[PDB]
Amino acid sequence: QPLSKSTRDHLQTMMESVIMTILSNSIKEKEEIQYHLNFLKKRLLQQCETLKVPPKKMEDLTNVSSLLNMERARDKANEEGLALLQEE
Amino acid sequence: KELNIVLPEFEKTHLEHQQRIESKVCKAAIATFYVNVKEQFIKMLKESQMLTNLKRKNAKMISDIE
Amino acid sequence: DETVAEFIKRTILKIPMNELTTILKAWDFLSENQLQTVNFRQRKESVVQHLIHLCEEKRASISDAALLDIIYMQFHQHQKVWEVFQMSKDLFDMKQFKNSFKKILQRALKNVTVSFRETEENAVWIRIAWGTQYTKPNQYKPTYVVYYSQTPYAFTSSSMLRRNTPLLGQALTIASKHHQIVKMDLRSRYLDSLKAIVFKQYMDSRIIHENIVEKERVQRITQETFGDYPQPQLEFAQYKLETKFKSEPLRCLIKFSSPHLLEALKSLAPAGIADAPLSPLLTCIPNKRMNYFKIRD
Amino acid sequence: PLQKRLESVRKQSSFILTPPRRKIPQCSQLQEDVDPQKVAFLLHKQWTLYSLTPLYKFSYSNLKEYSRLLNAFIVAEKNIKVIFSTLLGMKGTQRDPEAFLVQIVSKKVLWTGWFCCVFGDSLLETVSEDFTCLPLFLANGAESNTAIIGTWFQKTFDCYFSPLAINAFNLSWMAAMWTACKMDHYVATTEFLWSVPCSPQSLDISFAIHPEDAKALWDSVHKTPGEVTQEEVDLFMDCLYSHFHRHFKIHLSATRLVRVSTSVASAHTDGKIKILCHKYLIGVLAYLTELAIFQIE
DNA sequence: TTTGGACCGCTTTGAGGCCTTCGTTGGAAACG
DNA sequence: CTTTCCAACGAAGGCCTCAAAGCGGTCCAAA
Repeated sequence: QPLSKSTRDHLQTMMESVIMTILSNSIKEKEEIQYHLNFLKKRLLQQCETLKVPPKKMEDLTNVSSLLNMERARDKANEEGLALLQEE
Repeated sequence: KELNIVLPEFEKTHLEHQQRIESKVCKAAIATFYVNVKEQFIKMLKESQMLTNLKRKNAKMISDIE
Repeated sequence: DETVAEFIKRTILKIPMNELTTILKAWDFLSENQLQTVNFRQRKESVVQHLIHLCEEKRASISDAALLDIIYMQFHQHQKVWEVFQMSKDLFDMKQFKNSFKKILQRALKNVTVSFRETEENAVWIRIAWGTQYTKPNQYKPTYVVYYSQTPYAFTSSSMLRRNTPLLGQALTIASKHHQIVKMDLRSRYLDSLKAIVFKQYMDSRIIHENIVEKERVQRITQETFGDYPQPQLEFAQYKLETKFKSEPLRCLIKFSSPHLLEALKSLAPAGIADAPLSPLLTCIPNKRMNYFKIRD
Repeated sequence: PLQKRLESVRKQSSFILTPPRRKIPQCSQLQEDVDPQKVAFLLHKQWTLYSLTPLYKFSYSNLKEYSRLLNAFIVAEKNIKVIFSTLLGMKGTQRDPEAFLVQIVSKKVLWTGWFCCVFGDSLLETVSEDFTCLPLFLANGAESNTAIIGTWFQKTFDCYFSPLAINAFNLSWMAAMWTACKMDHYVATTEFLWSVPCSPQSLDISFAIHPEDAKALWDSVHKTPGEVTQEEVDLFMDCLYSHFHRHFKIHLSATRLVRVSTSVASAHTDGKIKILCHKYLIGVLAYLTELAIFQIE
């Protein structure tokens, strides 16, 4: 299975951001380096679109961390309740 | 997962880009870029790892509380 | 809260607009002036939006919404199926009973949405919304339990109670200060008829008819078995039988469905369909206070 | 021509001949041309029966023309499409014409129509070459769509659908017919439904028998192997009535049979058919195919 | 000829049938 | 000994129909 479209768009956004950042500190040789970096970005986009992965669900990159925190809290609450139950 | 496959591709692409480029300042910038993105990618891989670990643990304590 | 707002909206949508005013007269959570600010002749969307505005002007909570749902249930009391629980083995007080029941249900897992509403004839109606250890109790799958003070019987609507039945039973029996609690196999939808049954609170001389003795005997037997009083409105019956053929026992399973039972059964003998004395399996439905039957030879 | 001998044959058709015995269907797997997915969609679904006069100038080639004509009629009546398909392997004989399906798909199928004829040759023996004889129609979907399709067919092919009815005699015969059928997996206990005749809605007796007990009783009252006879059906009904009267002293015989369900299929008087097992499916059609002829003649 | 009244029209809508989905023990199958 | 899934199927939420009544148009009685 090809790469998930959400992952492709996320990766493309990160490549755009990093290319803007690496262009910010470049003063001279702007046009040639930006053309080369654009070619690099498009070849990477083609490679990642063509790339194949086994059918494993992989959720959005940004939100997962937050989920973990909530999940952690859930377990804590569960543990607390468990303790209370055992106490009873 | 998907990242487990795209990171090796990113490593090989970074290697070939570093090999082809000749400017020292551009080499340093590309190296810093690679370090940052590799750190973020391995961080989110770890985050997904404890994500599935926390899912399994949640199921276990669900059975326990039941 | 938006959850209570949409809950109230759904309950209002369940309420027919022809009696919404009565609901307010039974709800009384909102001031009468707020009621006057809303006309009921206008559109349904308009009236529900105005009611949302009124409840948002005040502080919307879960207790008032649950009370509204309870009173809607009271006015309808026809949309759910009821089962009857019996307690067995003398001082009562509303406040401590409520406190004990609330404490037990909070101790159940961690929380539950419990609401009380006293009604005439000592009919305490309790709305219970269940929730697990890691989720807020759901308001879309509620249950209702009706308790009568100092009485050995209680009523329950079983829509999703099959998930955790013993919990409710043990909570009810510990709150009622009663030891043994059992479920009799009696299930029906007309709740008022259940109330009645559980408490036992219910010319052209040229023609020369022949066999008139048979007609007068069958009508007399039917009248003595049933009676002049209107029979309780019961709607479903089912017998599970396993008896020897005598003609390896045959296992039979019958279901009687009728919008008005005990009346077609009352008319079977006059219509000549069944014998003059009906079998005890049909003549003791109000007597034995039994709905599901198992009989063997 | 055909009209004269047709007059003679329906003149000979009088209620004087004895009802012929019927051969019990045997376990028959689905035919090679029969697509398992198509029948699986057909089976485990509810169908309404319709009797049809033979089609006038019906061709199986111009199916797309029929589909577009129905679509045009529907849009004239008013995101939906009409699909015509040809289904192989469910004709009783080579004389019986090919069967086909019509579907309404919302661009999720909502309305399905099946035209078929199995072992139906008497109509085919009294018809000219121009006509196509598929007097059996099965409908599944909204009644409005069925009425629209019927109107189109009436305008086009000069025919009507008549709602086929099943009496108590035929329903008891078919009940005995499928209880004679051998089912490896008893996945549905047999069940009969009755209705007492009364202007107000009254009790509706439902009587269920365990499949093992039913099969044992059948084999007890089974005399001719591989064949069902009127005496077998009558003794089956008599045994059931005697059992019911021994249980309850109620003469079930004075009640109208309205629905009969068994492990393989279920039938209702109004014209409802439910099919579960493919092994006898084809034979099922043949039997009900005779009823269409009996309604045409 | 003008104005009010009552007819029939129309749309709105409330309730029942019904299909489908949710929940599901209970048994079967794989197994730390 | 334990866990998860298919099954048996029960059940209730939701789709879909129509019978009900209020609002609106129109004809006819009255000024």
